[PDB]
Amino acid sequence: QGIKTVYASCRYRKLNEREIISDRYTWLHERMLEDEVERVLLEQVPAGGFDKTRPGLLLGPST
Amino acid sequence: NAFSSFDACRTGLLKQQSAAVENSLVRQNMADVRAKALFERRAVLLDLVEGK
Repeated sequence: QGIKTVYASCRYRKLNEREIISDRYTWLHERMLEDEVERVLLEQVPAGGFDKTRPGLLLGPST
Repeated sequence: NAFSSFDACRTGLLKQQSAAVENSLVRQNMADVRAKALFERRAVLLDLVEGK
């Protein structure tokens, strides 16, 4: 049991390392996909950007 | 076929908002005009009031 426990400790250490790095690579993958989506979205912004002073849609009178 | 229904519901909501704004504006203006007229009526009745 002591031999098995030593071997298991080594294996679990390596596995923890691999699991951490795997989760962080998955995180980075998702963030890179988000960045790609944002990069495509920024092409749809009109020239000169948005008029942040006014409302985009004016949906009624102001008398 | 789905985007048509979506756009329809969308424009319906927009029309609802516009109509709501218009009706609220009209009601507000009517109420304010009525209040002003009542105020002038009160003014003349206070000019006519009598006693001490």
